[PDB]
Amino acid sequence: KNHTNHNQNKKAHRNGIKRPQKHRYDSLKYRDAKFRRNQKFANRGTVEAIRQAK
Amino acid sequence: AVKSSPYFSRYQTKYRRRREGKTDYYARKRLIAQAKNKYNAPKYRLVVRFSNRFVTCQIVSSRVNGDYVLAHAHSSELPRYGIKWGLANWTAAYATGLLVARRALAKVGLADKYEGVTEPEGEFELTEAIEDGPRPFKVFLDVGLKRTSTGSRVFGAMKGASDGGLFIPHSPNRFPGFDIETEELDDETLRKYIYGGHVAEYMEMLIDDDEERYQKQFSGLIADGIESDQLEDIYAEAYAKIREDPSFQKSGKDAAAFKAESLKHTQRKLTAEERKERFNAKVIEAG
Amino acid sequence: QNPMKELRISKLVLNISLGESGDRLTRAAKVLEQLSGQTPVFSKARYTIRRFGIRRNEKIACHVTVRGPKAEEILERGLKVKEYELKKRNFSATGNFGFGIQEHIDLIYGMDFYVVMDRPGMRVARRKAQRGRVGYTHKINAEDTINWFKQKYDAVV
Amino acid sequence: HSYGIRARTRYTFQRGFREHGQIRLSTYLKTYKVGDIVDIKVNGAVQKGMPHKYYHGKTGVVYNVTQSSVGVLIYKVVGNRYMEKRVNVRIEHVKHSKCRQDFLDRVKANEAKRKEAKAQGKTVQLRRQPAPPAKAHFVSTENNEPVTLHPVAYDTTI
Amino acid sequence: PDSKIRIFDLGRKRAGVDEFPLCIHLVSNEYEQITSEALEAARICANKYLVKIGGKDSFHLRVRAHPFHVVRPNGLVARVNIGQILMSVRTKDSSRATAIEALRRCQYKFPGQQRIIVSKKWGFSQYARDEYIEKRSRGEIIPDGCYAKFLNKRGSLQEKLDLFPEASFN
RNA sequence: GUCUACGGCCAUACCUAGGCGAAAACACCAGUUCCCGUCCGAUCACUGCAGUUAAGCGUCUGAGGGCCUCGUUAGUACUAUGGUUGGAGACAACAUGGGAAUCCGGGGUGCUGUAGGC
RNA sequence: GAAUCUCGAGUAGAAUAAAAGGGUAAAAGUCCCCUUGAUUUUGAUUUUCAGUGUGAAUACAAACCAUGAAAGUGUG
RNA sequence: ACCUAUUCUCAAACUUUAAAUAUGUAAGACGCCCUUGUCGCUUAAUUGGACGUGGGCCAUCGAAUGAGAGUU
RNA sequence: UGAAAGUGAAUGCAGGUGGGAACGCCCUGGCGUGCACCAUCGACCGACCCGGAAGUUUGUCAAUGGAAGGGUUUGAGU
Repeated sequence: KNHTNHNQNKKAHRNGIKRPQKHRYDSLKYRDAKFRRNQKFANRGTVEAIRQAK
Repeated sequence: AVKSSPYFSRYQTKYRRRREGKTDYYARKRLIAQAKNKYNAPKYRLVVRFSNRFVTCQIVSSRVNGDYVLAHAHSSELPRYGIKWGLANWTAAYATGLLVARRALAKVGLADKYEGVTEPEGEFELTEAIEDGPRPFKVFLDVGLKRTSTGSRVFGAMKGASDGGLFIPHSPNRFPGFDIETEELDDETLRKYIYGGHVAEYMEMLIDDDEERYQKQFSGLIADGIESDQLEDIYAEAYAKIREDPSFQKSGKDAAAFKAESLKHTQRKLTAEERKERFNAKVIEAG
Repeated sequence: QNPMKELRISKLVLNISLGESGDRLTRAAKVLEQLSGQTPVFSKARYTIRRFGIRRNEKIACHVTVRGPKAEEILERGLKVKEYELKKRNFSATGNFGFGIQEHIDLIYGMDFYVVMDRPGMRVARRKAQRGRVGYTHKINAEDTINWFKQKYDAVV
Repeated sequence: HSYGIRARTRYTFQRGFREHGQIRLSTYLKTYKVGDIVDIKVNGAVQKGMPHKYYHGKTGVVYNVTQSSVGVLIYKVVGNRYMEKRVNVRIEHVKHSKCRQDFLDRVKANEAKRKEAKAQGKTVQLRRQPAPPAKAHFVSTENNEPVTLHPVAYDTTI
Repeated sequence: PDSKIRIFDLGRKRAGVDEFPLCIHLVSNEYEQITSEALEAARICANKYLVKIGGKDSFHLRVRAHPFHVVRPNGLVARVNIGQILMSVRTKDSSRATAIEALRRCQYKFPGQQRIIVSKKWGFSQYARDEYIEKRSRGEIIPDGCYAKFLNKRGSLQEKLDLFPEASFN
């Protein structure tokens, strides 16, 4: 037999169709470049202003 | 047959305003589509429309439920500022565009910062921004189905609005007096159109050549005793009046009173009991 | 009758179809030029016919459209040639009519007149913005054209 | 087989009957933020930015916003795991999920009930409950006398 | 391939709707197939018997199974459901026995099982005998060749008036 | 309430015939020097208000065509599950569930947002 | 109906390089005008997929331009 | 040759319509409400957008049922 | 780190953020505190693409040299 999809769904579910782990922070890299640039500057000022307030 | 019942069944109608021939949705899509990364920033549009007797200039933003008008000025409001005649020409379009620009800037809060040109000399200029201040209120022209030829009144309304302080991106490629070959704008000719000159030489030629046609075309001006020379000063004074007091004055007509008056003229939809009563009455009389 | 319903000659089209190109087409062209005082239009062949040796987009016929008093006076001379006599078949169901004249010396080449009729208000159909359909009560019939023909020119159909 | 991008898309990318023509403009007048849950419905008229036929009818969360498109993150079963698929889809092929809006409306209502319960000093059960079995009730026979029925004899209608 | 059966209506196919009230159907009792050659052989048998007994003017016969299904090209067959009508004969009330026996003999030309059913509807129309009588009585039925036009509440009024003058429009 | 500009949903809005429309508006309309474009200012561009509501436009009417909704079709066709059910089979019945479409009949014939004019 | 253009209707019944399918009516079709986004440089995605490669494609970012009155569109 | 109202019977690459079964997503504390900070992005604009601070709500904490779950 | 010539790793408590072992304090939580590990935003080093301030002498006008600074590229880095 050249092709069949008989036992494949069983093999999938034995270890389950597992989901990727959920993370609070996803890469701001791999996003829009203009947004990434400004968010770097916005983040940099935010952490400094938190530090100054502290 | 030509128009069969299957034809009416499979017929798909264009949109209402496309059927009415009032909206070019191909141009509207590009005029109102805002970049999604700019989110809820509206995209203001200067709609310029011309009737047989008046000019309507509006500033409109687009929303999901419908369009919203920020400012407006109708050429019927020019008699308040002195312009009583020729309320639909190139200069009337300029005056309405100037009035719209002043009203929008007053409502926005930028009138005292972006005055535009007080004495328009016909030079092509864009409202430059303030280095340490807010950017000029940006509005984009909407010509509708009017063809965009050189010297068109739609570009006249833009030039007035641009001179009023609004930032309308444009080029002098369509202003009157602009030569296509040399790519140069004739400031004197544009100033002539701004102050209503072209009509003035038209009265001058008609007086010289055909007095009868002069009487027919300019019956209002002749009966009101205004010559070709007064046009420039009248429009200059009108521009000054517009700038000093651009506010819109609401009419005092009683909407409720005229609604009651027009309800009598508006015929009613008849009842279903009347439907059956006329029906069997027609059956009886027909046998 | 409402004065807005009066029939006026919208346009009058002069057409000369020779079926061949070259000097004959060009000399036929300036005959329209001298007749109408306007630059004629060269019509390109719609289809390729090997029987007639015709290639597509080749110049075969020349036509012009005249409006206003010049169209009216050219109609006057054409009707005088035809002695104000036209057949019943000559009027379109839409209300238009036309006739061909064998020889142009009396105003050699034969050529066709065609008179397009309208009523003031047909701009609604011929404009761009808010274009609409002319109402049925405003449309022109063949009988109406024949009448307007008869009372205007005292002509017999 | 042929394995093109739009293979076997005759019925799914086809425009609906009497729905052809020009795309409505409320599509462009909509705003999308990252985190928005949106449905994908490929509009066949707009060929640019069309996601693959797998994503038609798939719902995901917005992760990126550009001038003319939206980045949607969808979990696609590949063998034995869900893999994160980030399709750049034009806004014409996108619509807001009414389920999310229904959830947000329910959240606003729940907060409102909680505030009024706290103000009144009462406790309000905010969990939805499945449809319970019907309550005991009386059925009146007045002017509704039962009609005794019998199965009808077999007959040949045609 | 060309179907063997070509004629599908025999007898007085121009007979009026009121003239032949009785309708008798040969109905398939099984989910099966019928070949075109089988259909024409039964058609010939039905026409031959009916013209021999009652003559050509005593019946209208309509074979309703059309050989449209191709079998794999060599020929055509008629795919038939359960309860689908195969043959129909409309006659007077007197020719009931003749039509029943004619369909009984034509059963032997068809594979599988068939039932002969005397339809309670008037002729080939969809209306039962009682409602056809009553609608014809109050005037909404007008004969039109081999069929009849029925007045419907839709449409204009004057056109329905001058086509149906006896109709009582309440 | 009517009208104009810009719209949203995109026929309840479309197509056809007939009857109305007071104000304002709109439209038709006069003209070709100017900007501009044509074989032809008819289209487009520009200047204007001498007339017309004839058309466009609004609205009313037709047991109009279409369209939209409700019921009928009909718990029908179809269908998930079940049986050491029936039948040689084709197929059918039953059990626990889901559940249409055409014909047909009734009703309906645009609603609404912003800025204004009357 | 005039010795090829004329006006009526005309939901696409035509065209869209090439197979077939989808899309297209003030266009995506037909004519005209100006052009070379059929460009340079990254990364990110989609599809076949092992989420390797190749091929084809999508959304952008940094320049440089075309075009348009403008919105905008254009990386064949 | 047609045209009009009808009529019998069909389609695997015809179709307005349109299931059952399958299929996607959501069903909150990485929540909600208020205040307020950074940015070279965005806006006519502290105007937004993204990320935050400081507070308040705070396990019936937002359907049922059942399981400890996950990654190298 | 780059093919090489060559250059060669702290703005900060060797940074922020999220979750987190163990501990402490308070009345089950809360509050601190955060090892290890991941998600992520940066900083630094080398290539790559710009940018050429000193400085060196030899051609000073130059030759050579590479600083600051910018890319949102890359490395089996700190």
